[PDB]
Amino acid sequence: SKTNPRLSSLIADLKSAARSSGGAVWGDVAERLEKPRRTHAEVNLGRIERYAQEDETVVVPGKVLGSGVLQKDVTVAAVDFSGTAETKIDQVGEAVSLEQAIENNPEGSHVRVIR
Amino acid sequence: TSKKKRQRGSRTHGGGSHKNRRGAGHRGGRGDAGRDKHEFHNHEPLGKSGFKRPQKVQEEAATIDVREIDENVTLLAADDVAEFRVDVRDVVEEADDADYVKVLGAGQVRHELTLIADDFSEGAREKVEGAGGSVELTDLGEERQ
Amino acid sequence: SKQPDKQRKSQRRAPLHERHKQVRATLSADLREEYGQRNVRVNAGDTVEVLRGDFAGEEGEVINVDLDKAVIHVEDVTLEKTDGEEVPRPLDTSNVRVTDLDLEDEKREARLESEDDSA
Amino acid sequence: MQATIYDLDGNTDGEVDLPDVFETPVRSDLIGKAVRAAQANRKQDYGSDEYAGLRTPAESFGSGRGQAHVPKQDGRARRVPQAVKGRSAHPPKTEKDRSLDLNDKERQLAVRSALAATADADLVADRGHEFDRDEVPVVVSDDFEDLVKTQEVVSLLEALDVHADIDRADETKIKAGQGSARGRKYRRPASILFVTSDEPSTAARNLAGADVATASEVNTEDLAPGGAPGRLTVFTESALAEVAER
RNA sequence: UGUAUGGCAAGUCUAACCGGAGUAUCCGGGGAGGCACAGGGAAACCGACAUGGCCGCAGGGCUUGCCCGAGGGCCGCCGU
RNA sequence: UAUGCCAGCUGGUGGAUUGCUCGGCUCAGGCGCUGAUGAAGGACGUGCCAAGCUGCGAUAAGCUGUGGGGAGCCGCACGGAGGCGAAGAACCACAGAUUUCCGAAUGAGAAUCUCUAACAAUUGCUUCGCGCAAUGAGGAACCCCGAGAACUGAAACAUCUCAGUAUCGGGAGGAACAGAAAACGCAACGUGAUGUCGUUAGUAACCGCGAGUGAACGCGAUACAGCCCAAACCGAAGCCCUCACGGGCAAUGUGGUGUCAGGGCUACCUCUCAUCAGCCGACCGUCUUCACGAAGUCUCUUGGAAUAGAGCGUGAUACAGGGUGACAACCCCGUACUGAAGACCAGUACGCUGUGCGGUAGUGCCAGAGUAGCGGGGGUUGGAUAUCCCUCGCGAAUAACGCAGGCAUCGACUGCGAAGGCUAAACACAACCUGAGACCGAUAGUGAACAAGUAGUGUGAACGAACGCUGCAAAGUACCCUCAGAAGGGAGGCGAAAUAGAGCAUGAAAUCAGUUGGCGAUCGAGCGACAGGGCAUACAAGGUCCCUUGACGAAUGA
Ligand SMILES: [Cl-]
Ligand SMILES: [Cl-]
Ligand SMILES: [Cl-]
Ligand SMILES: [Mg+2]
Ligand SMILES: [Mg+2]
Ligand SMILES: [Mg+2]
Ligand SMILES: [Mg+2]
Ligand SMILES: [Mg+2]
Ligand SMILES: [Mg+2]
Ligand SMILES: [Mg+2]
Ligand SMILES: [Mg+2]
Ligand SMILES: [Mg+2]
Ligand SMILES: [Mg+2]
Ligand SMILES: [Mg+2]
Ligand SMILES: [Mg+2]
Ligand code: NA
Ligand code: NA
Ligand code: NA
Ligand code: NA
Ligand code: NA
Ligand code: NA
Ligand code: NA
Ligand code: NA
Ligand code: NA
Ligand code: NA
Ligand code: NA
Ligand code: NA
Ligand code: NA
Ligand code: NA
Ligand code: NA
Ligand code: NA
Ligand code: NA
Ligand code: NA
Ligand code: NA
Ligand SMILES: [Sr+2]
Ligand SMILES: [Sr+2]
Ligand SMILES: [Sr+2]
Ligand SMILES: [Sr+2]
Ligand SMILES: [Sr+2]
Ligand SMILES: [Sr+2]
Ligand SMILES: [Sr+2]
Ligand SMILES: [Sr+2]
Ligand SMILES: [Sr+2]
Ligand SMILES: [Sr+2]
Ligand SMILES: [Sr+2]
Ligand SMILES: [Sr+2]
Ligand SMILES: [Sr+2]
Ligand SMILES: [Sr+2]
Ligand SMILES: [Sr+2]
Ligand SMILES: [Sr+2]
Repeated sequence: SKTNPRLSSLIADLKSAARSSGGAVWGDVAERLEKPRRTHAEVNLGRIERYAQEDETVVVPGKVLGSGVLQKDVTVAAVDFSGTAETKIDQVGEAVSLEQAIENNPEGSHVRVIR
Repeated sequence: TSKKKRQRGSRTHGGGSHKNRRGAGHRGGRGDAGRDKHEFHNHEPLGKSGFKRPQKVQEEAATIDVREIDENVTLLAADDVAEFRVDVRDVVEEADDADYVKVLGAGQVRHELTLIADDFSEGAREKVEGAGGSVELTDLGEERQ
Repeated sequence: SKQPDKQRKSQRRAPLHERHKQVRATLSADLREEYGQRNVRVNAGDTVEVLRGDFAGEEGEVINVDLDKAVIHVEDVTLEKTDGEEVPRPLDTSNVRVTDLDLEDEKREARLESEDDSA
Repeated sequence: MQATIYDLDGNTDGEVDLPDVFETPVRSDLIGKAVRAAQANRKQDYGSDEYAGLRTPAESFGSGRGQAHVPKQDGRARRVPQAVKGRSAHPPKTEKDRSLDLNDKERQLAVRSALAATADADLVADRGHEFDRDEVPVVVSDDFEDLVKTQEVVSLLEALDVHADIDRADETKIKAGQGSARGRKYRRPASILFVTSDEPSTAARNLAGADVATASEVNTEDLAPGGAPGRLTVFTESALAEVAER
C-alpha cells in the first residue's frame, strides 16, 4: 500500500487514460508503479542516450538519475527526475512529468519504455 | 496487524511443539558453537591464510577512471581550457589523505585531454593518446624506474 | 509546579503563616475602591455575606477563623444537632464576600492603605 | 501569486508577491511523519526499578509437599512473574530509544509542504478552522510586532473576519481517563498561528488556542498541529519574505 | 540479513558538538567519519563493456503478418 | 409433596469493578562532604492528662536575637481542663543558647552502666610538660590503591570464556585519578600536557588460530595552563614558636641562583611586562526562595450545592496547574510582566604590587642507579619477538652521553631527556534541593500511599507482611420503649442520599438465608448443540405469528 497521495493519484490517472483512450502503455506503467518501490526504475542518462530516438517519447516507469551524457533531442517522461537529471535533459531535450504526458498523449502513441 | 499481534491464543507462538523453544540446545549451542561439527555447513573452513604487512608501510592510492573525467569536462569550466587540460589531483575526492593519485582506463575518452597525475595505467595512456591527447607525470610521479 | 499532586500537597502541607492566603475572601465594590485590593484575609471582627452555599444571601459577623482547616464560622450560619444545639456550619472564604472590616489593629489598617503592600 | 497586506485597522495596504514555497504540493504523509517525529522526540525515558520484585532470597521447595515449584519466603510466594509482589517479566526499560530519526531533506520538505497547505482556503476550512475569508494566509503589516495589548489583537482579527476561530478554541475539554492524575486534565482546539519576524507575539499568545512563532524557526508542528495540514495562519510582511528561503 | 513504505541520488547520512530559540521538543550549523562510486592478488603489484553479436517478453510502430524492441536470455570481449 | 435440581427476586457474605491519589517509578537541572569544638547512629528521657509518630534534651513538641509574618495560636490529632497572644504570639529565614547516656569513643572497666584525674593508642613539634598539633569514625553511589572466585560459554573439557566481574582489604574528594614528552611516527618542511565525548573499528593484535577476545596513532569536539625542585655557582645572607624576652631548627646546608625557549661561570648587548610570590576582587549566568500582580461571583432554569444549560458582561505580556458543595482566565491560591534575596560560578576573571624576559661568544662546571639494560620464573594485556607489572640473579654511560621510532646487532636519519615534584577547567555519582512524565494507580507502582523496615519469624547472620475512600457540612443520631445492658433491637431524629451510620463511595463472581418460576420421591450419568412441544413472562429497548383460499412453482413426482 502506497503512502504518497500524489503517486496514488498518478496511478489512478494512468489507469483512467488506459481505459478511456486507446493506450496500453499507461496501464502497463500503472502496473509497475503498483509493484514494490525496489522494482521501480532507477535509470541514468547513459541508457536514454543509448536506446532512445528522436520524436519518440521516452517513458520511464520510475525515476531518472544524472549519470552519463545525453546528446539526443528526446522528450523524457518519468515519475520524478533528480536535480541534475532534469538540468542535463533540458539542455538538449525536454524533461516532462508523467502527469503531463497523459494529457499531451492520452492514446500513448510513439512511446518507448526504458528501465 | 502484524504477525506478533496475532499470537495471543496460539499457545506456541509459531514454535511448533511446546518442547522446542527452550534454551541453547534448540540453537545447537551458544553462538558459533559446532561450526566444525554438527553445523559445519556454509561456514568458512578452519585455518590460517596469508600474512599482513604493517599498516604504516601500506600505501593507499586515490583512483579515478577516464570516463569520470571525460563525462564531466564541459561542467569543469573552473579548470584549464587549452587547445582541455586538467590536473587530476584537483578532481579526485579524498586526495589529501591518499598517498598518490592514479588515473585508470575504464570507459571512453571522447575529448582531447591533457591529464596531470602521479600514476597512469597502460590503458589510461592508450585511450588518451589515441584520441589526440597527452599524459603528464608529476615530480612525485617520477618513481617509475 | 504544574503537577496536581504537588499543587494539592503544597496547600495541605503549608506552614501556618502561609495559611493566611487560604482564608482570603473578595471585598465588596465599595471596599475594593477604598483600599485598592480585590480581596482580604478574613478576620474575626469582619462582616461577611454568603454568596454560594445553602446560606447564600445571608449576612453576619465572623466569629472564628481556623487557619489549620482553612475555614470560617459566621454568625447565624448554623446547623441544628439532634439534641437541639445550634453548631456552626464551617464556610470556605472563597464562597464569601466582605462587607465591613475590623480595623482595631493599627498594622492591618496600615497594610490595607499602603499601595506597595496588601492585606 | 499575490498576497494582500492589511494594516492594524483591517483595511488593505497594498500587496506583495506570495513566495514560491506556498506552491509546494501539499503532502500530508510527510507532514504527518515530521509531526510524529517531533512528538516522539520530546518523550521521556521511563521504566520500572531493575530490582523490583528481586529483593528476596525466596527459594523453591521443589518436589515433595504437594506444591508448585514456586519460590517462597516465609510461606509466601515471591520473585517470579506469576507471583503477587513478583517482578514484571517484560517491563518498560529506560534503555529503550524512544526517539525517531528524520532526514533533513525529508523534514525540510515537510516544513515547505505545511507552509503551502496554509495557502489553500479549502484545506484550512477542512481542518476545522472557523473564518469568513477567501484569501489565506492572512498577511498583516510589520507594525503588528509593536502591538502590546491582547484586546487590540482581538479587534484586528474581528476586522479581518478571522476571530471566529478563537471562539472555536474557547472551549476546554476535560479529557477522559487517568491523564487527569498526571497533569493532563485539559485540552483545547488549536486556532490561529501568528508568525512574526523579530520576536514571537506577546500580544497574541494568550488568545484561546493561539500559537506564536517566528519565521526563522516556525516548524511543521505549529504549521500543522497533530499532522493535520492547513492551519489558519497570519504572517507579518517580513515573516512572509523570510519564510521563503526555508 | 530480508521486506514494505518514504527522501535524496553518483551519491547519501551526519556523530560528538556549536549557535539560536518558543530552551529535553524545535530552527540553523557541524561531513569527523561511514557506506556506495572497481576489482583481482597472501603480497609485491596490476587495474575493467558510458555496448560488438544473436534471440526475444512487455510496450511502441506499420500499409496488420513486418519492423523498433528497455528489462530479460545466450555469447563475445575487457581487469586480475 | 419431603431431601432436592436449574434460573431469578429480596437480603447478606465477599471486595472485584469504575471513579479518585497524600505513594511510588524514571528522566533532568542544581548542589555536595561530616567527625576528638566528640560526628553519623543508638539508648533513655521530655507534654496538664500522652501509648505510637514527629520534635526536642534535665533550659527537653522547646529558650534568646534580627528580619519576615500577623490575629490568631498551644505538632501528627477535630478531646477535656486550662493557657499564650497588640509587651505583636503562632508561623518562616538567618544567627545563637541549651544539648543526658552509649557511640571513632579516647582515664579504667561495662549488653547504654560503673570505678578512682585522664588527647587511650600511634605520631610530629617541643618550653621534653599532653605544652601545641595530627590520626581514628561516618557518607547514596561515584573515585583511587591492593586481594581476587565460581556457576556459565566453548553445546563435554584442561588453555580460553564468564572476568580483573562478584566478593574481600586499604584510602581520598566534592568530585577523584591523570597531566606539561627520554611523547607521537597519517615518516613529515608534520603534531605538540591530561582527561573525556564522537569516530578511527569489531580495524591492527590475541586465540585448543576453536568458541571467543580486542586496542592505538590520527581526526571532529569539550575544556584549555602551565610550572616547582635536585645539582652547578653562591654559603647563614634562612625558617619555626613567642606580644616580647627568649627558645627551637639549620654547614649531614636554611636561604639565593636554576630547571631544554638547558642552566651555571667569564666577557659583553639589550631589556623586562615572561614566570613566580602576593593584594584586590566581580559583571553575567544558573539553581532556589520571595514581593507585586488584571477581569463577574450578575439574570433565568435544574439542583442539597451552579464551576451546568440559556442570557448578558469582563481581563489577558496572565486561556500553566491547584482549591472551591458539579465542568471556573475573571470566587481563592496562583499564572504573565517587573523587581528582590541567598547559594553556586569564585577568592575565579579582570585590575594591581613586586620580580625580571631574552640574545652573543667562550667554557667536556652541573643535570635524579640497583636505575637503563640483560637473564631465570610468573602474572597481566589486543600487544603479537613488538603490553604493563611482580619476583630471584646480574648490570652501564655521563650530554663529546643516553632513550625512543612495534624482532636483535651496527651505521645513518627523525624525535626526545628517564631513574625528583606540583598543577585550574572540560568528564563520574546522586546523598541533598527543585523541576518533568504517551510511566503505575492500592494483588499495580518501592518491601513500604496506612504503625513500614512497622507487626511478626530466627540463637544469630538475616528474614518480613497486610491494612487508602462517611458526608456539602458531623448535621457522627436527642427523646421514648425493650433488655442483665454505653450491647443489640424497635420507634424516632439529621441529610439529596443512612442500602452514605463509622474498615461507612461504588459494591462483581464464588457463595449463604428467605422466596418466585419450572421439574420432582418408577427411575440413568460430559450436564449440551440443533428441531419441536408443556408451563412461566408489567412497561421499555424486538413485532411478528396462525388458519381458508388464491398466485408463483427448482430438483423430484403420483
Ligand atoms: Cl542506469
Ligand atoms: Cl597487507
Ligand atoms: Cl600527527
Ligand atoms: Mg493595600
Ligand atoms: Mg511488584
Ligand atoms: Mg477507563
Ligand atoms: Mg571508657
Ligand atoms: Mg559447558
Ligand atoms: Mg570445540
Ligand atoms: Mg578480555
Ligand atoms: Mg600509537
Ligand atoms: Mg628558587
Ligand atoms: Mg588472559
Ligand atoms: Mg503494594
Ligand atoms: Mg459502602
Ligand atoms: Na515453547
Ligand atoms: Na588529516
Ligand atoms: Na527485602
Ligand atoms: Na496445591
Ligand atoms: Na534511552
Ligand atoms: Na566526508
Ligand atoms: Na438429608
Ligand atoms: Na548538595
Ligand atoms: Na504520645
Ligand atoms: Na541541638
Ligand atoms: Na586528639
Ligand atoms: Na607531651
Ligand atoms: Na554445553
Ligand atoms: Na560434566
Ligand atoms: Na586460547
Ligand atoms: Na468558591
Ligand atoms: Na624479569
Ligand atoms: Na619516539
Ligand atoms: Na491495597
Ligand atoms: Sr516460526
Ligand atoms: Sr533458564
Ligand atoms: Sr569436522
Ligand atoms: Sr574525508
Ligand atoms: Sr496544624
Ligand atoms: Sr489538623
Ligand atoms: Sr523425590
Ligand atoms: Sr545532510
Ligand atoms: Sr593546550
Ligand atoms: Sr635529568
Ligand atoms: Sr629495525
Ligand atoms: Sr487487598
Ligand atoms: Sr534455625
Ligand atoms: Sr430508623
Ligand atoms: Sr447404559
Ligand atoms: Sr411445474
